[PDB]
Amino acid sequence: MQLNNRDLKSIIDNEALAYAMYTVENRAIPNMIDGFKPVQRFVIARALDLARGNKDKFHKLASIAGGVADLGYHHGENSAQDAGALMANTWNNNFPLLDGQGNFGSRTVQKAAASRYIFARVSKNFYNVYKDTEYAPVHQDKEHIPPAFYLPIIPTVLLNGVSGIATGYATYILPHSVSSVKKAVLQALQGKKVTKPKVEFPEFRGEVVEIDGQYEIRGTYKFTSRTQMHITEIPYKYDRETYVSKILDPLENKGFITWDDACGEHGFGFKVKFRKEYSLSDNEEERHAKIMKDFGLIERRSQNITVINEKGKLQVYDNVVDLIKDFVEVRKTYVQKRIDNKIKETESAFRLAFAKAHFIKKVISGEIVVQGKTRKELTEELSKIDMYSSYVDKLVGMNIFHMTSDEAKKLAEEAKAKKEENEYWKTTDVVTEYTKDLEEIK
Amino acid sequence: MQLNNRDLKSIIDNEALAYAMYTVENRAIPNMIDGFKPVQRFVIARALDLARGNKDKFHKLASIAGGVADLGYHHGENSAQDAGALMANTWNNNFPLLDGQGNFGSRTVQKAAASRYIFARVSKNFYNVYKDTEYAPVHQDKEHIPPAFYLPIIPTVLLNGVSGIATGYATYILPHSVSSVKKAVLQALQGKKVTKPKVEFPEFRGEVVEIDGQYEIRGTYKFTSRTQMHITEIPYKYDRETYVSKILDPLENKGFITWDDACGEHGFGFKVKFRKEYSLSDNEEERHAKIMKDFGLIERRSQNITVINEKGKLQVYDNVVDLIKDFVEVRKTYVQKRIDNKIKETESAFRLAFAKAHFIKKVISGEIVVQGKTRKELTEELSKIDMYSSYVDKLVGMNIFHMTSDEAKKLAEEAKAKKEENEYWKTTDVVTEYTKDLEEIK
Amino acid sequence: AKVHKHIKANLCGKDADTTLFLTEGDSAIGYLIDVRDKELHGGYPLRGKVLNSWGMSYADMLKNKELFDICAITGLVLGEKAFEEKEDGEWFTFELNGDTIIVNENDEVQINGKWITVGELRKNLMKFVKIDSSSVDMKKYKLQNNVRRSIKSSSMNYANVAIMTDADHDGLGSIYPSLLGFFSNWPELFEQGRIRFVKTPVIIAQVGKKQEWFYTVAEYESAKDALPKHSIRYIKGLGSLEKSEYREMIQNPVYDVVKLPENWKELFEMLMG
Amino acid sequence: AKVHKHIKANLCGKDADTTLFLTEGDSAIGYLIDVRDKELHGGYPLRGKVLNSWGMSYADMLKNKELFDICAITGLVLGEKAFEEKEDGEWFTFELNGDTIIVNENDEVQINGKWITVGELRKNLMKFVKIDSSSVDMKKYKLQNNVRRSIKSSSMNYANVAIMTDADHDGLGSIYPSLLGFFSNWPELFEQGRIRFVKTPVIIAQVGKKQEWFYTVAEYESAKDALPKHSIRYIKGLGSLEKSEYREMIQNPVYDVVKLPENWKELFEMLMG
Repeated sequence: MQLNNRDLKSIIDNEALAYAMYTVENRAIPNMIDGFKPVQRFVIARALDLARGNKDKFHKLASIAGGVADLGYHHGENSAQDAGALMANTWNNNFPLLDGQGNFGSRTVQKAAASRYIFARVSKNFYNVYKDTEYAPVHQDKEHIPPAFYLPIIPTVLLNGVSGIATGYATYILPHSVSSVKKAVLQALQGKKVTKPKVEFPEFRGEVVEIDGQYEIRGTYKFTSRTQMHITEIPYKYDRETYVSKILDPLENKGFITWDDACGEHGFGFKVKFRKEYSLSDNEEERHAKIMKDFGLIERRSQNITVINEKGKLQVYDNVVDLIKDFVEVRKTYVQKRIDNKIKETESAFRLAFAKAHFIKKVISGEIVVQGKTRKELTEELSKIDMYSSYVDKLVGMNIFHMTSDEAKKLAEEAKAKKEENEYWKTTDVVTEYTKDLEEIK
Repeated sequence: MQLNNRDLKSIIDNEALAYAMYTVENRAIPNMIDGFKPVQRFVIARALDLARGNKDKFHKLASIAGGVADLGYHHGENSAQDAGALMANTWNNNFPLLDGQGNFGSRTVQKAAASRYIFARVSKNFYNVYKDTEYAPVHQDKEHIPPAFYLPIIPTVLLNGVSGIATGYATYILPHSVSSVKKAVLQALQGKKVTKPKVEFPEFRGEVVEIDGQYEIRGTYKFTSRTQMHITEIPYKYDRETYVSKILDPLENKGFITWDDACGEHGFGFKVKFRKEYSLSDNEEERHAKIMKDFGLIERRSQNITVINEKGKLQVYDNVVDLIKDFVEVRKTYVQKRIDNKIKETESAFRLAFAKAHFIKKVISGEIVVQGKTRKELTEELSKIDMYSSYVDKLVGMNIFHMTSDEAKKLAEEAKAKKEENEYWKTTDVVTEYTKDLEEIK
Repeated sequence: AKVHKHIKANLCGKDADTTLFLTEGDSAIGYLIDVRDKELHGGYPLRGKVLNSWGMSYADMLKNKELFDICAITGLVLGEKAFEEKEDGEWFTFELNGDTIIVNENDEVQINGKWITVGELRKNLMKFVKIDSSSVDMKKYKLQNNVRRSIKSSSMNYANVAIMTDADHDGLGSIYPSLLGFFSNWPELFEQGRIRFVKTPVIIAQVGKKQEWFYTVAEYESAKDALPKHSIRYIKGLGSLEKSEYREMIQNPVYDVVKLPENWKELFEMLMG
Repeated sequence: AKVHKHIKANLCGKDADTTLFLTEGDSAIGYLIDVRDKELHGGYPLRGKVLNSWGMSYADMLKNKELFDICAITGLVLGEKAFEEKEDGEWFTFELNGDTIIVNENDEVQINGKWITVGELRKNLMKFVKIDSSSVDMKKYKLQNNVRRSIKSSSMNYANVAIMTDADHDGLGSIYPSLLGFFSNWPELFEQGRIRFVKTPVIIAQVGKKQEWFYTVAEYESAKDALPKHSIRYIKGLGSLEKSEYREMIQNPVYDVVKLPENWKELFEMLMG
């Protein structure tokens, strides 16, 4: 019967600071390295071990969302479903990390089908970029199976565009083209002046420009006749329902136009007819400004780059170039880690393969007689040799066909190739191997 | 385009036969062979799915109930959670097929804890009784990964006791003791006169007697003093809350006794104090009758044995002995399927092991020279022999330590052992192989 | 008034055929926008369960939002005949694809997916056999889906109504018969051939480059043997077809054109009534 | 009146100590009924979230069923003190387990879990050092859990209340602070060392035949290295302890005896206020 004296201050400080930890473990702010919000990371981890068996197999989004609770997610299966549906489509992502089959929405209608109908899988983009997943930091919480953050080759946070609302913080990052981000990272790796990556919204046929640090997303239109216009594109943030309801429906109610729908496979499209009550200026620039004002093809968006760095701490970046520089510096450490453990693995593989080659040679020529003996005696007589020290289990665990001349030569060549790989790994630095891996992304 | 003539009669016809098919997959009536309701079969299949790696590992009940939907269940995870909670505990089940850790309730309080706290696993009872699961009938619906029904050795529907209500059909079965059910099944196997199984409720210390075909469940009471009695047991369907609120509280408000709580780890128990208002006759039999009438220690339950046969057709039985006689007849066929497939497997394994052993006998002395050759040359050179040709791929892809003398004798003895197992399986029938497996249940 | 969720075909109410689709959910109609013919493929999404209209008073038929929106989009006034049949006193019979077809001089005959007037077909020099009105089989004539029954004038702006619903239990005990119960208020549509249903495939094969469609499991089991290296994708819902498959299903549709037998007074009470 | 879910101790209101438990969920009392002392281990299940009691009147306290049931079970009347202090004019000090203890002649001292009167202890021939009242450390005296502040008479039948809840988020943002706020209507209850909290271990080892209990994760990390072939079991809730573990946690418990400081009248505004 031990009695403590914890008083009320300690119990009120533990009743709080546990809600704070709970909200920290799932925050809308994206990580700086892999660009994943916690829910997206859990969905990715789920899709990955669901795709451990068959890589190309689609899985029902319900299974992907329901498996997250085992991994460590606490906010249920609705959030995982929504994150997966938003991550699997190509209309929202410049670099989709989940491949989709089913109705994942489009620019015109942004609602995906019910999660029990649509299927998702990890795309070739993830496996192309997200390398060294083994070397990702282990989470502090032993309950969380997924690592602290995955390790993309390029800063995926800059690719698909991430938005969120947090308690006291707000993030918003515009989508950058994969080519511009890759070029900028290649420049940062070599220490050059990094060119600011050009933003390129996915499946977007319009015009994008930068004004006084504010990004202006321009849509495109064309006049077919004096009183009829064909809208060919509109800014990213509109779908058909919201755009119609918030532009044309009140303007139809006013009586200025009589619009017609023409949106099809080629994204958006609207044929507009101008009434007599509406006034159009003869000057081209003034009329163009009036159209882009009333028809809402001008939108201005600003970047609030607040991301969690590799230390779990909030960091706000003024511009994406600093983000690229910091990410390159962090990923260089993990590339160096990969270099070190790869050196270790190829050294061990070389020693073991050399041992197999020597075993085969001695067996075939005249030296080792397995033709009548006891297994323990054979192990002790081939283990007293210094070379076959800690590989006796693998060395004696060879197969019958290895004794034949062809496989003997094959294993000798394999040992030589392992030596070559060991020398290459030993004689390379972070820059060369990061550059080599920064060449398969498309 | 093609235009059909489906009419409206077929519209309403297909509206039915699908809702009816929807209910058929969800009939509450337990299958005769395995005793599993449809929801219980999915929970058991999921628990077996989670238990391939570690058989003794305890998995969360929420995790168990969240995976049934992928297996084919359509009625959500709440039903699976409830079925697992009722399956894992021991107070409700004479022979519980799920081993549970946590709070799965007791006779006093029958409510289990939340499914996210309590863990569940398939108990050693399941593996001792539920055999030949790989041989179970594949479901007609290809979406149903769990089989049509499992294959328990003894009629678990009579082991645990089942109650259920369907659309126009009802089942109610009394939990019969494990040992009596095993004895009855063995008597059915040998074709002898089958005893009526003894009903023995789990965690019950009271009295059960069958009168006019109805089972009277009687509690046990001892008089501590003239006005004080110590009830030692109460009928099964009472738990402490409902028992008190339905018997003790109303009549306490009516003012004949002042009862007190005496429930302990030893099941139920209530010490009663009689007031002057309550009237006790001096006759022992009349006092006994009035006590077991007002205090409700007597209760009558009638069995309505409706079960689902191996043909999936709903059936009704007059008495349990007929159920056992049909169950043994159905199970004999599946034991025969096991017999035949075992003959085939044993024959193939004997031939493979004999060839593998003969490889050593040829290699060691002077016959087969693997010491220098081409792999395909060796395969062709040994495939000409009829006994070697059939299993050449496994025969050659075989480890090095196998040419040692000890492994030579080991392979020879293994081949002889497989031959003895083969002639044993060839010289056994359903009766012997079912009586032998009907000896591990405890 | 204007309806927000009214993806609308250009040839709506212009004396030309339309195929207004009533697709469940605003999600699965996302393909329709990119797959429409932009001339005759209107659509209207519906999420939820339409209230039973059988024995249901007309006062809150329009108070109910979805049902009133349907009469708004289709252009129908409840309690009034949707159509207006033109009188005639001549009948013909002819063979089409080996099947005898009974038609009227004022009827419309669909050939190769296009409706052609009987008067215009008679100028094509193909054989017509004239029979007496008393010799016309009314039951067969009313069961012909390639024949339209003497249309003079139509108050609707959409010619047809094609229902698009899920294949699993989310459609079985759902919108599928309730919508027919609502549409029964104008019995002329069903016997004219107007009300249809787009048969969603339930199982799809993936042999080679193209693909095979199995509308119910029986055909899949029967033709499984002739399928070289075939793959299964259980389409238990509309949001399980990719864009191309939905395009093929919309542009080359298969209709279960429902019709009212004389017992339709009864099956609407036996169920859902 | 009689409360249904009031598994009750035999010595309730008989001038003997009790340990009425307040456990979340009706399931967790399933263990208590089978593990009670049957003399002093009353219980009352409570499921849910007790409403914020710091913004509503005393009169409508009884309107809530659970709060009124707690009041009736424990016997306290809202607005009146739960005890009656007996006046004193003597003070003494002594050393217990290497710790200085300040006590009064009419107080109660607990030794090995049993409370003994100071008058009886003075007759046991153990060194008592008398000090003046002006020299008594009031804060240290009020922060002692082995001293009971001179109870004379009590209308309160269940001597102690042992709050017992879950450890996960259903225990953190949960009943525990709300029950504390309700009990805060009685300042004397806490300073008397009566309102308590049972500490359910978060991680339980499985070394050998016995087990090791870790009330914090940090303790588990610090003592992990000294753990031979230990198995880890996260107890994230009450309904995760087997019957034997509950029996040990009940009969040999560790109490988080909550004391209220002078700053309590602010922390209840900052949290749940």
